[PDB]
Amino acid sequence: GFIDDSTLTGGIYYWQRERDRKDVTDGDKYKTNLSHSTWNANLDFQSGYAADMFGLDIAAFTAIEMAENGDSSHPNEIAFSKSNKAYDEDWSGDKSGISLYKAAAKFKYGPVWARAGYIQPTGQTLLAPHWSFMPGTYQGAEAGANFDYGDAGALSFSYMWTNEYKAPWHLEMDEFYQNDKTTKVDYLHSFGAKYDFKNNFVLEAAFGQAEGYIDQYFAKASYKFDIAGSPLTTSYQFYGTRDKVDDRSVNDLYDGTAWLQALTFGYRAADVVDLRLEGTWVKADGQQGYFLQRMTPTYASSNGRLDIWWDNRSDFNANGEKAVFFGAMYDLKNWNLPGFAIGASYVYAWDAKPATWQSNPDAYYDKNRTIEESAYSLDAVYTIQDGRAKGTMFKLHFTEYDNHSDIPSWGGGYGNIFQDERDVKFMVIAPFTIF
Ligand SMILES: CCCCCCCCOCCOCCOCCOCCO
Ligand SMILES: [Mg+2]
Ligand SMILES: [Mg+2]
Ligand SMILES: [Mg+2]
Repeated sequence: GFIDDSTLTGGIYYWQRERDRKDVTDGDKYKTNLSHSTWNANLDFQSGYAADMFGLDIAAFTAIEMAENGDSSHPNEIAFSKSNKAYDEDWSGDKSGISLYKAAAKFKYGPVWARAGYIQPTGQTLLAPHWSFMPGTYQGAEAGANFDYGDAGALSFSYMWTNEYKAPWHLEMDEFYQNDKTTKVDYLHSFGAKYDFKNNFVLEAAFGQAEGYIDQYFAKASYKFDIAGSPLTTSYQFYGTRDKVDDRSVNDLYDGTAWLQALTFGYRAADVVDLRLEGTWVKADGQQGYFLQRMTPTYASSNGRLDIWWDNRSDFNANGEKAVFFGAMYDLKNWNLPGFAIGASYVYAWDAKPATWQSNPDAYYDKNRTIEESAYSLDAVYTIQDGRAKGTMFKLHFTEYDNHSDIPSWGGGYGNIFQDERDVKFMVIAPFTIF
């Protein structure tokens, strides 16, 4: 029951990074952009259900700075921002702290479930937290249902409503606003569904809104089949967004519907190497000039579901842009190094356009330009196989990112693109169980 089925788990985390970026307004100096060493640690209590109907979850984490270079930018998203509320953010520093990231009543009744309080989305909608080591947190509620039809498939759906949020690098919640940071968005809500036909074919879709401002869409089809005894997995994904401000004010983001479509393939070869081939295509006409999967435009103010992630620094999400990604991860078990893996990946993207109009354009703004970007990354991972520290993981990731233009960072009507970088991340993740 509620006591007997309780669990208490957590982890200790270590992160060290060095990233530099080209300033094409001072020669082309690769200047320090991030340089810090930071710890996290968390405790997560999840109760059982009294009478199979009522429970409680409570979880908290701390972040402790260890080193930071004076030229490191802020916030680094592993420590806490010195600005506790997202809409106060002024980019001037980072700090240590303790955050309550889960605190919720949970309910079950037949096929129905619900959660309320300080929560993460967990069902079928398109709301989502940001993830660092730990997730961001919404103030609100979600309810959903699950119906199993045996071999004929299974249906799930849910609805969530929220009026405040905090990213994992913010110690306090803030409300929602339009692009101007002052016109109120009273709530975000979303409804979605999933149908699993139990033949490896699965459909998902969802709709969301930011009150008075943005309508958001999500749809995904996936399928897998065996090729030579091993599954090839495929998916088609659609993300869309439309706004309700088209007067050419600061709050006017998109002309028409903006969207991102994607195709993915995955396959494990010779039972030893995981291969990925993926591509994306974006349309984002209007003042902003890039696609967002979240329903509020300001950095850190909320997040939305996005199943595409290439860990190659850029978002590759500019108006018109096409991108293709290839990744390989090689399991070294047959060299008798079980738990050891090495990888490499590459991206090439073309046809990236800027915003279609600008109110105070800069020297470099050219409505009809197109640009390109590319990147490649290397990866090394080791997970402890047995003993006291079984499952503790060490990871090293290197990216080299190349902007194929001379436009300075964030300039030219390309408001989400920055300049060439080199990035190195080292992390350690050490989970534990108390009971
Ligand atoms: C201009 C709309 C484009 C939508 C693209 C297709 C996305 C497929 O999934 C969307 C599922 O959403 C269902 C719509 O929900 C109701 C919308 O109407 C509500 C008020 O306008
Ligand atoms: Mg295989
Ligand atoms: Mg081999
Ligand atoms: Mg370059």
